[PDB]
Amino acid sequence: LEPKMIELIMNEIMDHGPPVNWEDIAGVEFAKATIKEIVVWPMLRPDIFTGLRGPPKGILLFGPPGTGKTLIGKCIASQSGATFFSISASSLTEGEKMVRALFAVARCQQPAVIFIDEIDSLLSSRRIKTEFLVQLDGAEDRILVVGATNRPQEIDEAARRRLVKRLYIPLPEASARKQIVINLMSKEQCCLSEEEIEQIVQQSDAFSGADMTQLCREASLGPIRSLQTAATITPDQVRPIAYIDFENAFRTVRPSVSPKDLELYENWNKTFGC
Amino acid sequence: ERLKNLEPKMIELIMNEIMDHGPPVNWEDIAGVEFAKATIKEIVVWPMLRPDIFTGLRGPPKGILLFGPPGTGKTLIGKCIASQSGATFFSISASSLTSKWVGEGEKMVRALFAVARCQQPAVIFIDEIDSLLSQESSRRIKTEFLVQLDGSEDRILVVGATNRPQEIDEAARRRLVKRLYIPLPEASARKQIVINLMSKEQCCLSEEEIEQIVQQSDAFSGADMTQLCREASLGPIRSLQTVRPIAYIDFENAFRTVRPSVSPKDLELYENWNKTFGCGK
Ligand SMILES: Nc1ncnc2c1ncn2[C@@H]1O[C@H](COP(=O)(O)OP(=O)(O)O)[C@@H](O)[C@H]1O
Ligand SMILES: Nc1ncnc2c1ncn2[C@@H]1O[C@H](COP(=O)(O)OP(=O)(O)O)[C@@H](O)[C@H]1O
Repeated sequence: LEPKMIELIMNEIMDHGPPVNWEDIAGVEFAKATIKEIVVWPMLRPDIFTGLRGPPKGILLFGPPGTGKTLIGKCIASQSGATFFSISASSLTEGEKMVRALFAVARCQQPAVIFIDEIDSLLSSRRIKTEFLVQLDGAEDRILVVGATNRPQEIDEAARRRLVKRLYIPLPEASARKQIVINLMSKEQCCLSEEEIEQIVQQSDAFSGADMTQLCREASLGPIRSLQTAATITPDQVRPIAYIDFENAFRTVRPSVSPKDLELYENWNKTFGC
Repeated sequence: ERLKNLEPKMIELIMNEIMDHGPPVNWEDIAGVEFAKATIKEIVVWPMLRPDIFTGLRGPPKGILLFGPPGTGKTLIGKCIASQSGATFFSISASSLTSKWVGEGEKMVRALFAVARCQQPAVIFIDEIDSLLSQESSRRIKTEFLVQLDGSEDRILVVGATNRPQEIDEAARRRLVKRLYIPLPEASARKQIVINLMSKEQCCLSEEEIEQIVQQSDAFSGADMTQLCREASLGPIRSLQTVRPIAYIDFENAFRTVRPSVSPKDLELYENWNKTFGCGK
């Protein structure tokens, strides 16, 4: 066990940031209900959820980017009283030692949630995948592996033997997009009407959760970015966020909003998903 | 493009693990530290937002130092600066810049700044920066960091954080002239943390029970206060035998978990350093 690798994992891979609550996650009502029931409760009380009825050792969250997979991973950790380790699969590419160290550290910090983003690149190098399967199969340890992917088609039958529950985390529905605007705007000075909120919701069809969050952030900076020179005005004097700030924000975010393959995800979800 | 001579993997490591992709942080998410918040809005955030107006020497500083004991909100502040300035946020511990291999630490520092340049405006947050700016590889990575910090189409802000501001070398100190003391939460800030965190839960605390929680958490950090609420939130399910709201007993039990990790800090050292070298409030 190299102390420099241990340091790297403790400093950069282990999460030390704010906790995440269920209410921070908009939509995905089914995923949240299922995770609470089959993952978090058994993680909190393995003395009652014995079995068989214990938590899975591995799950898969899948869907397009920015739908809340990492958020859900962090929430699993927070709500189960666990430590959270987050790493992208490519950062493992020494790789074998990194994987081993990652599980060793997690074992010392139990219960632990290990979140691996783009896990498809790990499960398809051969040597890294082998050591990872060694580690997950071995995992008595209170470790949950949460894999995330935008490419579930690259998660094969052998990988599905390890990631035994798989949940589709889709783009937010209208109700979820509304949820996000209201939640983020409640933290700001904002003067939107209910009609204007509905318009924002209608105009953000196909936006991800991350796009909705960047929309709101851009909208929040609109007032300051709209002041013309004449510096008298101090922060407390600036006007509230208004519909125009959102219309302007749409012009920033919409060009980064990707247009399509929900088919692939829905197909896979019907086949292998909860 | 400006990245064609860096190794693809070093780029992707910085892009994946060092660059933050997490939720935004708002000023209201940070309890207490009124002086630091007001100051930072004025001399950092507004200039970063309106560099058409805040030109030349009215621009933001190239670097600032946050100091105090662990868990007081330094990283939270760094991320809030980025959020509120419309900037990308990169966070790294100083030890993660170092390597056993000759020339590799310097390479990582150079890569970090090159990726930040591509993603500008950018905030680069460096934890335990005293280690980086200490007092041959240590000498060399320090020198390289200062080259990057010294080297203006650039819209990069370095935010260093330390529990040991006395150990930053004098020369390096001149690069971070703005130094803000981020202390342990005072009683009103502890209360605010409890209220904010319990507003997201099912909770039945009386006003008196809250005041009792605040009295009993003297000397707790913001992180301690957060761990306290987290442990209290899990009390109801942990009290079931083979769900009720959070109550005062869950906090009393939570105190027995958190308190063993809370120990007295050298607050005189921070206060004295803030008086002599810092912004003074
Ligand atoms: N369902 C959601 N509800 C609220 N916010 C979300 C949701 N999904 C994404 N976000 C916002 O976007 C950010 C990025 O989401 P993340 O969980 O990293 O997405 P993924 O891992 O699915 O790509 C989050 O930290 C959050 O601010
Ligand atoms: N001033 C504060 N207000 C609210 N929460 C805080 C504060 N300080 C710390 N916390 C909580 O503790 C966590 C860790 O704090 P962090 O900002 O990493 O501290 P530091 O960098 O000072 O060690 C934060 O993500 C937050 O949940």
